[PDB]
Amino acid sequence: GLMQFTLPVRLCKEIELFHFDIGPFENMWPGIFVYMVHRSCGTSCFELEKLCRFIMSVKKNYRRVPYHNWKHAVTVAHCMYAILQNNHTLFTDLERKGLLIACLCHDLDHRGFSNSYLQKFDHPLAALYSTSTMEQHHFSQTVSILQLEGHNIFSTLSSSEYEQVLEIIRKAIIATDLALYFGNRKQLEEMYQTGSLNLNNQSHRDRVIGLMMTACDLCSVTKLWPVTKLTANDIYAEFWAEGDEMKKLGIQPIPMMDRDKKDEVPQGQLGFYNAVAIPCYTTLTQILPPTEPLLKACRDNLSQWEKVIRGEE
Ligand SMILES: Cn1ncc(C(=O)N2CCC2)c1C(=O)Nc1ccn2nc(N3CCOCC3)nc2c1
Ligand SMILES: [Mg+2]
Ligand SMILES: [Zn+2]
Repeated sequence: GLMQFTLPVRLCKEIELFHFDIGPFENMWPGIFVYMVHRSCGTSCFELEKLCRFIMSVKKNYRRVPYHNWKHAVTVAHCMYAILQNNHTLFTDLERKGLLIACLCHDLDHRGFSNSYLQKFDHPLAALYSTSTMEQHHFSQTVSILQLEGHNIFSTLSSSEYEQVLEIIRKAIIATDLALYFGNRKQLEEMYQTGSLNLNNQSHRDRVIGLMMTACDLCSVTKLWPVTKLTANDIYAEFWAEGDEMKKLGIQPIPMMDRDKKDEVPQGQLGFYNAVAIPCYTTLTQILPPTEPLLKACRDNLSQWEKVIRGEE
């Protein structure tokens, strides 16, 4: 109960900032996560014995893929931590519990392949879940780990609080399906402008949490340029592997997945920042003003991709 996690001074300071990189020392990521749960949620939000066993089972269930890996899980949880800490009063105790765990679990057992590749391959998961295929898998995997003897970090919730947090986690994980983000942000955009946005309305709260999950999921575009640039390599390592596998099914990959279009990457990043990233952080900043630093970091990185195209780097 009196056992706090403590970080070194540079991490103690930088972990509070949106652009923090969790670093290359894997053995520190669990401790970083528990630190964030303790400060965001409380030191008695979870039984430390059960949390530690939950964290290590989650880690074991992420795979050795270039991008959709354990580092990504913890990276996405830290962006949620920074959103939650900069918005103290807006979120319930259950939401602060549920959302960090959602973020840690949101890509559980990812194979490095898109929902489209599973469908075209005709993978079993594509028969079990017709839409948001991997995301329904990720929630399934989260429930299974929670049901391992000794892994129920939620045991000392009431019956209804337990059903509520699992529903928060399910919606949060489904919402990381980028196919659903476009419609979600347009709805939130209309509501905010016409003034109908209402945070006591549960269906509105759900939408807001959806956007937060997208914002945390894409947070590589909100880091310092060298982190953004080097993460993009990991993203394309998966994309181009999927493109190879499409060619093996005798399907031409979309340009995103085609290693033969390395040359156009800087222009592909522009479209992604303009069509997805900037709109996401803009609407998030309008709803939660203290998340402005994410939008400013994203615009800085947009400007860096513009410099690469103009040959300046
Ligand atoms: C940075 N970041 N973070 C998350 C994702 C992402 O989409 N998700 C889905 C799972 C992670 C990306 C990303 O890079 N997206 C994209 C999206 C479209 N395009 N289109 C090209 N190009 C077309 C022309 O030819 C060159 C490539 N690159 C990209 C890169
Ligand atoms: Mg995902
Ligand atoms: Zn993800």
